[PDB]
Parts: sequence; C-alpha cells; structure tokens
Amino acid sequence: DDNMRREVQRDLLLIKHRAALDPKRHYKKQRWEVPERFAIGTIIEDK
Amino acid sequence: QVLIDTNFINFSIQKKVDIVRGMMDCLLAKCNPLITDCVMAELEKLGPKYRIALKLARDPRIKRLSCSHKGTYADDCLVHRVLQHKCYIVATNDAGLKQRIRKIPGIPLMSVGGHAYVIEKLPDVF
Amino acid sequence: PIEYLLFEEPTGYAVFKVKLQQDDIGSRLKEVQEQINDFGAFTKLIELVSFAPFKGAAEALENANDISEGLVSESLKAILDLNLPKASSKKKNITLAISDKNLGPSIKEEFPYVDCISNELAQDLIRGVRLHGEKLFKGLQSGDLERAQLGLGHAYSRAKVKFSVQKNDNHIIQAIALLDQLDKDINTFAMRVKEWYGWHFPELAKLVPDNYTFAKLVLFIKDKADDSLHDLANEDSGIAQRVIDNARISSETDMENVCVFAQRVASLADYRRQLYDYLCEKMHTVAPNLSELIGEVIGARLISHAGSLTNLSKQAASTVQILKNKGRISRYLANKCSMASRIDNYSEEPSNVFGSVLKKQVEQRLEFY
Amino acid sequence: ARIILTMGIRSKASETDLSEILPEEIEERVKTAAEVSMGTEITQTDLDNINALAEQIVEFAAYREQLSNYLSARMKAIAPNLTQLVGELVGARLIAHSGSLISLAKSPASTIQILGAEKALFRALKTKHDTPKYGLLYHASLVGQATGKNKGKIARVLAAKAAVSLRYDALAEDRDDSGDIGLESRAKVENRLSQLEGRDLRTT
Amino acid sequence: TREEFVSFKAHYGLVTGLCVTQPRFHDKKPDLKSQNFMLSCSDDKTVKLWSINVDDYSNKNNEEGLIRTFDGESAFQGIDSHRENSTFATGGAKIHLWDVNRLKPVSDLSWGADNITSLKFNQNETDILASTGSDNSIVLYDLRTNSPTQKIVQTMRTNAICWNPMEAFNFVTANEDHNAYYYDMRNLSRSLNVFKDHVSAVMDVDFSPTGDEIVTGSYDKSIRIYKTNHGHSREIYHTKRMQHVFQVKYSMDSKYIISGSDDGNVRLWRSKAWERSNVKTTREKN
Amino acid sequence: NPKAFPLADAALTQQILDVVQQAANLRQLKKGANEATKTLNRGISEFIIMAADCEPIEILLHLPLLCEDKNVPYVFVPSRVALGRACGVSRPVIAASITTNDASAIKTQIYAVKDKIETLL
Amino acid sequence: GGAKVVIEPHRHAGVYIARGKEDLLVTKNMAPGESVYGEKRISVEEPVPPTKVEYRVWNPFRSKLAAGIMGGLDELFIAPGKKVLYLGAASGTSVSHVSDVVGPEGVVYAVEFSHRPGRELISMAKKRPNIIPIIEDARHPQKYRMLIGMVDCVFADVAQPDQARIIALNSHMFLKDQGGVVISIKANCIDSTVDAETVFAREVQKLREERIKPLEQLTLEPYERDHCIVVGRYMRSGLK
RNA sequence: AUCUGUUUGGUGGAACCUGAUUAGAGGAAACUCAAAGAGUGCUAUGGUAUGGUGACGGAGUGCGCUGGUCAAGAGUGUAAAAGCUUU
RNA sequence: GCGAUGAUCACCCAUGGGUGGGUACAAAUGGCAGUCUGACAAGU
RNA sequence: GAGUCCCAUAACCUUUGUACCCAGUGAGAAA
Ligand SMILES: [Zn+2]
Repeated sequence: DDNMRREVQRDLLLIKHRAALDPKRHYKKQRWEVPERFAIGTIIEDK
Repeated sequence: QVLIDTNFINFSIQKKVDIVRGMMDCLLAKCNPLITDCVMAELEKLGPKYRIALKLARDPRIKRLSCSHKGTYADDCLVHRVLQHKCYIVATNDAGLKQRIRKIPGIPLMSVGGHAYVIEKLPDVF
Repeated sequence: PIEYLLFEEPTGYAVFKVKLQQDDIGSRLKEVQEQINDFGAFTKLIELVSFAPFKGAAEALENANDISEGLVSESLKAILDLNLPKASSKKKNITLAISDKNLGPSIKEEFPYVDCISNELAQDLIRGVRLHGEKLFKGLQSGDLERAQLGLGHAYSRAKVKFSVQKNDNHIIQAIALLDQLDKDINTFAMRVKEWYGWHFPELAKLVPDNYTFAKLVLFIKDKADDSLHDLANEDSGIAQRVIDNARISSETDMENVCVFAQRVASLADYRRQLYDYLCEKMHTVAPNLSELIGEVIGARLISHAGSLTNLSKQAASTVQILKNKGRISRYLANKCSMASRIDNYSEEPSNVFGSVLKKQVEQRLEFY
Repeated sequence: ARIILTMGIRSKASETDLSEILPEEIEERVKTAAEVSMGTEITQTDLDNINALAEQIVEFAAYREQLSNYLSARMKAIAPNLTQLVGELVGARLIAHSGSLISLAKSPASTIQILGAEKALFRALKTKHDTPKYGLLYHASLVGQATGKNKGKIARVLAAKAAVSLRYDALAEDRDDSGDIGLESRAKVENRLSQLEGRDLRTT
Repeated sequence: TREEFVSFKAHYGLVTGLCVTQPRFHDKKPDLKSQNFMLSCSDDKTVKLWSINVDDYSNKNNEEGLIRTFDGESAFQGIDSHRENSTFATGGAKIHLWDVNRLKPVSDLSWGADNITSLKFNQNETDILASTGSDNSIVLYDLRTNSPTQKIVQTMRTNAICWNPMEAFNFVTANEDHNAYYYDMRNLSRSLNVFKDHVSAVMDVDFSPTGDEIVTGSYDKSIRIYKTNHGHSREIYHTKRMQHVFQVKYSMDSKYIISGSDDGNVRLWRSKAWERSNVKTTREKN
Repeated sequence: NPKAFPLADAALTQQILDVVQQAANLRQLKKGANEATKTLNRGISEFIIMAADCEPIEILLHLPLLCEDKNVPYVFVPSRVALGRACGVSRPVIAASITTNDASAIKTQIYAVKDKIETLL
Repeated sequence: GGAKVVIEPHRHAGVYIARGKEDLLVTKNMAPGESVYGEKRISVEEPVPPTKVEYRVWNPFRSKLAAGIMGGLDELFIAPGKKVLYLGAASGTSVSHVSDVVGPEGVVYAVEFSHRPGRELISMAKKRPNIIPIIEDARHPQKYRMLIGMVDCVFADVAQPDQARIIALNSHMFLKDQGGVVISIKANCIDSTVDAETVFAREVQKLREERIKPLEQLTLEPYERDHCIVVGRYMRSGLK
C-alpha cells in the first residue's frame, strides 16, 4: 500500500539508480521502473 | 561432418569426383557425408533423368539425418541446422546457398570447382 | 490382438477388457496418437472388468517390490485366475497386455495359456489408462490415489535404502535444540519464583542459589519452619532453620499461586535431566564415536552447529569449530572429531572402538606437552 | 498433544477412537491419514520422551489457565469496576502499561484511550498527521462489538467511562468490591453502542 | 514404427521373389511367436529360408540368418508357399514343388518347356496353384493329383495372379495390355470382369482380404484401386517420387496399401483416402 | 558390494599412480583427505584417488558423497603405502585429488585416466 | 551479510529476483528456517500478526537449472502447480529449489540411484512434503511404474552417455502430451572423443527422433564450460 | 541574510518535429441485458443396442466347443531306442 | 624413538600482576520520550 | 473529528555486572 511505498520510496530510488552509486561497478542496462508488488527482505547469514 | 545437397551431388557426378574420397582429398581428414531427408526428397523429385545421382546418394558410406519439418526445401533445412549448431561443413554449389553460408560466421563451405573439391572458410587445410 | 489389459497401481491390480483394437499400421498417426488423450475416444477402446485392491500399505509395499523385480505375487495370481479364461497352451492362448517385458516370462510361467504383450501398442494403451486413471475405474476404489502414490513412493525408497529410525540424527538435533530452550526457560521461571519468594525471607536466595532445589524446598516451606530435619533434600538445614527463625520479610492466595508456579518449575526441571539421559542414550546409539571422543552433549552441539551428522562428517577437518599448546590441541581435537564423525556416519552400525583409539590418541597428545 | 498422548502410534489410532479431543469431523481424516501415511514408524524409546513432552505442554496449558484465574481474582479484588467495564486482562495491561493504578487514575480519559499506541501517536503528532484512535483499548469487548468508525466513537466513550470507574477504584476508601460503578458505566456504554448501531447511514 | 527388424544381403543376383512361411519341420518346433520366417528365390539359382527375431510378445527372457539354403540347376523367378504342410513352389525355367525338409524338389509340374514367370497358391481350397508363363499362358495346377490342370493362352503376357480370398476359385490377372482380368477357375473361357483403366503394362495385383476390391500397380507410375463389381477404377494414387510401381499388396487390415516402386521405396497408402484411423464415437460413426 | 566400490585393478592402478607422480612433480596434486574435500567443494579437482585399505574406511568414505554431488570421478586404489610413494611424500597418504589446471603438460594423461575411470564407474 | 534487498518476481512463475547492489536469484522456502546446502536466505515480513516467510538463494554455479534460468530461457515448464519428474536428483540441491518453484500444490518426483544421496533425499523430503524420493535406476522405468503417473515436466540432469534413451523411456511412460522436457547435457561426459557442438547436435537429433520436439538450447557459458540445456515439448504425434 | 543560483523532486506544458488515432478522450456501478473467443471440468462408453413381436421363454435331452490326463496312430531320429512335431 | 590418519604459520615488570577495543546474556524510576481533540450529534 | 489490531507487550543507543579475543595455509618438525 501507499503507506509502505512512502516509507521505502528511497532505497527503491537507489536500486533504480544503482549505476551511480559506485564508480567501479557498471551494471547492465535495464530501466527498472518500480514493480506493482514487491517485498523488502533482510539477508539471513547462517551460522 | 559434411552436409551435402543436390547440386553438390550432381556436380560431383558431372565431374567424376567420388564423394568420400573427394572429401578426404580436399580436407585431408576423415568425413561423414550426410544427406538430409529433404535433400534426398529433392533428388527423388528431380526425376528419372537423375537415377544415377539417386543411387549414388544411396550409398552405405553416406550417413543420413532425418529432418522434421513440413515440405522438402533443402536450402532452408541446411541453413537452419547449420546456424543452429556450428559444427557442420556445408557442401554446396548453389549461388544463393553459397552466399547465405558465406555470410553467416564460422561455417565452412565445400564446393566442386574444377576437377576436385575446394573448401572456403576452413582455416586449417594444410 | 490385445484382449485383456493388466494395470498395476498403488491401490491394487486392475484387469481391463479391450473392446476395440487400436490401429496397428497407423499407430504413429496423429488421430491414433491423440485418441489416448481424448477420453470420449478412449472409453471406446478400454473397459474395466476387475479391480482387486490391496490389503494395506504392507501388502502394497510387498507387491510394489514384486512388481519391481518382476515376480507374480499371490494377489496377482488370484486376480488373473479370476479373470482370464482357460485358453490353450498350444493353440491361441488368451492375450494379456502388460507394461513390463520381464514381467512377461513370470506370468507365462504361472499361466502358460497367456501371451504377454509389451510392444508399443500395449504400451500406449497402458499410458492411456495411466493418463485417465480414476475416471476409467467407474468410481470403485476407496482412497486418494495421489496420497497412495505418496505413501508408496516413500515406502519403496526407505526399503530400497534401508532407512533407519533408530539411527536417526534429527532426534538428537531436536533434543539438544529443546534442551537449550527449557534450560533458559527454567532459568526465567525460577527467577520469577525466587522473586515472588524474595519477600518471604531473602536469605534462602543466598544460602540456596540452586533453582531446582530452591523450588523443591519452597513447595513445602511456606511459613515458619520447628523440626527442620528434611531441609536438605543438614548444615543447610541448620542455616535454613536459623534464617527461618530470624526472618526479616513480609499473603495466602499468592502463596497458593506461587506454589503452583514452583511446582511447574519442578516438573520442567525433572523433564530436563530426563531429556539429558534420553539424548545421551540416543547419542550412544546414533553417534557413539563422538560420544566416546568428546562427550555426548558436546557432540550434540557439534552436530547441531554443523546441521546434521551428514554435514558434520562431510565437512572438512578444519572447518569444524570445537567448543600455544592449548591453541593447537583444539585444532587436533577438531580433526579427530571430523574423523570420528566420518566413521560414525558412514558405518551402518558403528562401534566404540576407533573413537576409543582416537581418545587415547588425543590424551597421549595432550600429555605429549 | 492430547491426541498423541491418547494414540501414540498410527496402528493404535487404527484400533482406538477418541472424543474428548478433536470433535466429530476430523476423526475420519486422522483415520484415513493413519491408514495411508508418508511418515515413518518411531520406536518406543523415543515415543516415551515424545509423550513426556506432550504431557508437559498439556500441563503448561493447565498452568496458563490457572494463572489467568489468579489474575481474574486479583483484578476483581483490586479494581472490580474496571473489571466489569473493560475486562480483566485489558484492565490488567492498562495498569501494567501505566505502572501504578493510581498513576492510571490521575490521567485524563483521552490518554486512557490512546494508552497503547504511543509510537503511532507521537509520530503522528511530530509530523502533522492524524493520530490513532483505538490504542490498547482496542481489544475490549465493546469495541469488538462495534463495527466501522463508531468503534472509534465507542472507544472514546469507553475510555471516558473507564477513567470514571478506574479513578473511583483507585481513589475510593469505602469501596465495596461489588462492581456497581463499573456496571452502571457499562450499561451506559452498552445503550450508547446500541443507539449508534441502530442508526444507518443508508436512506430507506 | 516403419522400421526394419533386420536386413539380409540375401543373394548376389536379383532377389526375384520372396514369401513367408510357418515352416513345419518334423523335428523342430519353430518358435513362431518369436521367430518369423521368410524364404526367397533368386537368379543366382538359390532359394534361401531365413528366420527373424520379432518383438511381438514378451514370453521369453539369436540365430537369424539362413537356416537352410535350397539350390537348383536353373534360375528361379517366382515363389509361393502353401498355407499348410510346409510346401512351397518356385517358378523359373520350370516350375518345381518343394518342401522345407528335403533339399530337392518334391516334384516338377511343368506343362511344356516354356518358362514360368509367376506363381500363386490358392488361399482357401489350398491346393490349387496358378502360374503365368511367358508364352502369354495361364496354367492352373492341382496338387491333389500333383499335376497341371488346364492352360489358356492370351493376347499378352500375364505379369501377376492373385486369388480371391473370399470366393476360392476366382482370381485376377494383371497383364501387359493395360487391364486386369477377373477370371473364374471353373470356366476359363471368359473373364468375368475386366478392369480397364491403366495406360501402361500392369505389373502387380492384389486383393483386399475382404475379397471386395483389388489394387493394381502398373508401369505408368501409379497404382489404382478398383471395385470388384464395376470394371473401372475407383481411385488413382500417384506421386512425383514414385517411379514404375512393380509390387503392390493390400495389407491384411484391408485398410492400407503397400506399394513398392523401382526408385527404391516402399510406401503406405490408405485404402479409402478420406478415412482416418482413429476410433470413432457413436455420433461421428453414425 | 563393499564400501570402496570402484576398485581399479592392476593396469588402471599403475596408470593412476603414474599420473599421480607426474602431477605431484608439476604441482597439480593436492594430497590428504580433508585437503581433498576442501578442493572438491572448491572446484579445482578433476578426479580423486582414495585408498581402499586405510585403518577405518569411512574416514574417506565421506568423499564419494561429495563426488556424486559434484560429478567428479573417484577411484579406490588398493594400497595407501603405494599411494604415498606415488605422491612422493614420506608418509602414507590415503586420498589425493588432481587440481584443475589448463596450462598443464599432462592434460592428455589426466583426461585419459579420467575417461577410463568414468567407464569403470 | 545483513543488507536489505527487495524481492520482485521473475518472468517465470515461481522464481523471484532479489535486487540490491548485486541482485540474486531467489525462490520461496517450502521448509523455512533451515538451509538445504548452506545458501544464504532472505527473510521478508509478510503482513493477525505479520508472518516472517522467507526466501532462499539459487546459486547458479551449483545448479544447472539456475544457470539456465539466469542465462535466460524462454520457457521453463516448471510452474507453481506442476508435477515434475526430476531424473538424476544428485542430492537435494537443485531438487529443493525445483520443489519450491513447484509449490505446495504440485509434486516433484526425485529419482536417484545411489544410496547415500538417497538417504539425503529422504531426510530432505520429510520437511519438503511434496518431494517424493524414488531410489531406483532411471534406465528401467518399469520398476517405479507403480509409484508415479503423468508428470507435467521431466527435468533430466543425469550424467550418462545413454542420456537421451533414458529420457525417452521415462517420457514415453510418464510424460503427458505437450508436456515439458528439460535436458542438461554435459558434453565431456557424453563423449570426449568429439567436440561439444557435435555431441549437442547428436543429442538434439536423438530427442527429435524420440519425438521430443526441441524448442530451445542454451550453453550456460559463464557458469559451466561445455554444458547445455535443451528444452523441448513431448509432441507425441507429429513434430511437424 | 531586501545573499546566491545551480542541482534534485513536484506543478505547468508555448513553438517546431516525430508517432498513433479520429461520429473527442474517458470514468464508475451489476444477482443487468446482449454478441463472440479461449481454456477447463463431467463416464463423455451401442463397432453395429435388451435375454424373449406364444413369431415366445424355462426345465430336461441329444449334437456342438474348450481344457488337460491316458491310450492308439503317423512323421522324424536309431544298431534298437530314448527323445521331438502333429489340424 | 614424528608427520598428509596432518608439520608449520593491544599497553605496561625481575607462571603471576595492573590499563584500555568487543563478543553473547541480564539489569536500569538511564536516554530517545513528549501521553489526541473538546460541544455538538441523532431523530420527527 | 481522529494512521495503532504492522509489535511503547517494542526497537535503537548509553551505563553497569558474567565468559573470550585483540580461521584458513599445506610439508615440514627436530638436531
Ligand atoms: Zn530438411
């Protein structure tokens, strides 16, 4: 919902503009407009 | 593995070059000459003025693939299965098929020229 | 000619009677090869006459293994004797269609008046009745065939692999995962019991720091003492008697409630150390060599940090985290644990002998310094 | 836990049945699930520790019910009016949130309304948004009975009446532990809720 | 599957005829449910009999080629087998009768010293042979008396005979004037039908096993199906890749037609070209 | 069927041992059991040579599980003393692995032995 | 390590992409909270309390179907209601990922011959309740003809030089018409005497001779050397 | 700051140009009424329709068919057999 | 009388002591951190 | 009138008390 999109509207900007974050990384070309359905997730490192 | 078509067969008979020995003489290697079913159907369709070519293409040494597509158009069958896989040699004498094959990359091309076979896009012939 | 059909399936054996012969010479044609996907043109071909179910999962597993290695069982003999008519042995036998060309000879050894056909015509009739399945059977069986196939495939696989539940390492996984849980839980509930009796007399909590013994005494001391004889399970009884004399702290329904709560702490702490003994015996009969080498509880936490016995054994001898001469004996102990776990997992019924040898080795190595 | 304490083994379920557990529509499913199953067979030497764990959590359920009955008796001995009005454990977590009963008694009724939802309240105040309306009082029985936005309305009237009953509880001296003030306040909230559920914003 | 079970370099000359058998030996019982048997005569003067490993049953669980080699003094042209009693007959410079046990002809049944080009046994009434000799001649043979029976001489040479499976004395001759004559055995003074639609020399004939229609392949590169009661064609099958069709048979389903040309190929045709081979529900069958 | 299943007989054994000595001379060999599993899960391994007579056998029966995981050929050689002598060390080894190098002067030998033991398996 | 990523669906149904500064291929977890082969997991908090469901990373260097998916195939036939016959379930590394592509309503039949991989398969298929481990040689399908029926796809990652005959047998027995076939070909395992494109051409020719019409192949080149994936549909009547 | 003027995001959308469309472009509602498309589900089952128009059925009888055992035959094989095929 | 079944690889004094960077757990009436609005509404 | 059933039943920090430091490598070690 918009109550979540207005929370995470910033890191979606960073995933959209990944190719500016690091001068040595140079991603392959997609546009990546924000999808209708997504889910924020945290990586679980194992023991 | 050398995919033959019909005018290669007819030009080899008109020049009296054998199939397997002419390919071995041209490449200085071994060869599996292959006749697809559409090339064989084109030879059978060419009539009884070509019975010599038909029973020279029915040879035990010439192995034969089996193409699965409607109709008997040999040039599209050869071009499709050669740009699919890039492991074949195309032996031909059509002007049109020779121009198709020498425009696509990495596919060598054998052709009856003169009194034995010549080979074009293979870079290790000697 | 293909007069009867034999379809074996996880509920039982079914014999179908062929009504019409599918086309032989045009058997690769398009209409012939799609009439076995169509149902309104498959029921013109095949009709059910018999379905003898299985007794249960035991008979289903024995029949699946017999049908695997191509032996006619007693239920198959019974149903073919009921259905297939007594033909000749020398002139026009009756004709059954099967799916297994080395079930064929086994059926002709028992019924020598039966010709068993497994060519592509019988094969695609078979795959027609496997494609349709429950619709052809006219509603007569009990049991979901999907659940039957699930249970039977698991049974067949465990039998073929000789799967053991006595040597089942998930038991020791969950045992140590529960023992840590109720260790911390008994710690919290006994903290709350010590809190609610922290204002009855607050010298019990310094005389007796132990949680289980604290609860077991306080479920019968709730007042002043006067015969403090059994206040050990005797110098502790004298200390408790003197503090209960000159106690310096301040109900009734609260006392009943906190006694119920301390009783709960006692029952949890007797389920613990019962569970310690259970995982100790399951450790000695699941992983005996690690239990001899490093100890049963350390072996439990070793295979639970490594995920399983298989992942512990297949880990390298350096990526085992075991929990100067001291700092190299730990690496020694890690690789010996790796070796003992390999013995322990890949032997079918392991022994104590090599883990005992490696224990002698590591003690010799720590007294090498 | 009670069904594994009764049956133990799948074939034992095939011979027994049971009725004090698992009512009347699920037995046939467990019988067919025992009749065809993908699970193994366990030994007695681990089934006994399984049954010990099962009776441990049956005893845990009985203990949880006994502690809730302790809390119910303590609540209708300490603040019986609130107990008649908002309910036992709802009043318990109100007192537990605010600390002391008298520190709950000296707070205004709007605070008692939004007593739980402080993070939503204070972010909606520090940026000029709209504050929450239910709070910790959402799980009271009357607000559960109300449907729509008049649940926010009767959370307001319930917080007013609960402030009345609760400051009478903590500030009385000759309190009779009878539930009279909580009961007349709850009758007031009940007829308020009935009269704003009887209206309907559709036209007839 | 349209694939060969097996392929034998049988002879060195042309294989000039072949047929099948269930060879009744008096000492070996041949496993007919796993071996199939075909024998074949040629013009290197041999008649060879072969066994074939066959995938039709799964009863058992291999000695394929050349179980025995008969031998002659002249070449052989055609061959046909009795449907019982292990007997066969070959035509060549002369027509001999053989059995599969002895390595020599049981008998010689020759009208005159004119060669024999084709044979067919009868199908029911299984002891009447018929032959086409290259003096335009059709000679019947009867094996109950082990002797020739009657000949008629025609205008042009008969290339094939096929007997009626459902009438037992009628046969159909396919000859060089481009028509095929349906003849009665009990009165050979007149054909009782003439099938008249080819344009070159008719090379082979076969009956459908219903005895209802004949198939007829000729030297114009085409096969033709004739109804038995009409006398003209019912259907022509041709292709551009079919040349000079020499051997035509009607498969035992009566639904398919096998044509063997001289470009090398053997082709399957339908009998009714508009009939599919699926099983039909009752609405579309009606 | 014993636990050390594809036991290479005499000819394949000395073939394996000759390529083991040449790989040890050209530093393409990693020797030992847990070094072998380290390189097996790392990926620098063509094929792996275990012994069939170490003092327990399961100490290296932990390896064919990783081999059938990662499609690596494995062969049990019948003498750990001979395998230590082949590897060129002063102690009997029980497992060795041929690390993957492409600039290698013995690739045809390594590949011929690898194809032979893939037929064996 | 502990970074935050956003999960987004793929073109294929059932598999997802986890975007961050380096994006992962991800599938759902049918047994949450435990890793099948030590791969890193991602835990969203799906919003009655908000439940923590979690997602598991598909390493394409350790999985040929992941190598095919992220090299980019047009049509996998593995979809969230399917019945898949996985041939050569080496252990449960790729089979777990296939299982939770398939979901709870679909079935994965994992066929394996070796017994210690079989033990790993059963100890995984307990907690993934839609994997049916079948320990049997796949070259004789009449043995487990009693246990499976009418799969929708056939994945085949066996390592045998008679690969296409094994696939032809199991497809003729248990695959339905226009069902899916996925083949992992390893050229140096089929035969090292020829080159990789020759053996790829020969195995594709064998597939279309056993009337699996091949749609597509992919060489999966930065992950494995001289492997290939051929997708086909089992046409059963007229490849033409 | 009656400093500054760039950037980023929002609002706005002149002129030229390119593309598409044109009884201008839409939006909402359904236990509404229609015209079509695809996929799916259902024993969806007469290969020539009951067991029988007293023109009939049932009982019983004879003939007919199948199964294997035994006896006799013939063929084959042999010194003689044993053995094997048999519509 | 070795070993691939595994060799080797922050600060202060003439084992022991004093000082700092964190790892897990717990506590805190420690911090963030401040407890919404306030007279109309429903009906005839 | 009015964003909690999405953790003020909580998260982050700070201070204070319990235990530990400041994995890989691969053929050497010893005299
Ligand atoms: Zn073609």
